[PDB]
Amino acid sequence: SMPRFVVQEHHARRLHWDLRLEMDNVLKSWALPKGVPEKRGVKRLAIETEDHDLSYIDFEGRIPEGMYGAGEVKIWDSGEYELLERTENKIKFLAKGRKMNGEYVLIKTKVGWLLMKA
Ligand SMILES: [Zn+2]
Repeated sequence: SMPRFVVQEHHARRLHWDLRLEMDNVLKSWALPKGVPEKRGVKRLAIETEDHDLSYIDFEGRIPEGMYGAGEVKIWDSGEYELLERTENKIKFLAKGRKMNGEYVLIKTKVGWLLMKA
């Protein structure tokens, strides 16, 4: 297998959360400066970032200083997910995490991305 996701909490110069989905055989990734929306209605900024390799999904530890992405990475949540809709501008999925669960949607507009919870 079932596709999985991870939300990493990243203590970098700006403390943020990275949402990564196993998708297109890579980790499709977004930085969430204010984290995952925890209830319906909440609209959180999602910043599209570079694909990561699948093996990074279980990573925890310190990215060293002077490297792009420096800081401590921990797993904030993780689980399988079921993809429900996908186009170049919308990704809707059922998350099976311990914190992030139920349906969520990533949307792309001319100003970037947003993450919302059903
Ligand atoms: Zn990060």
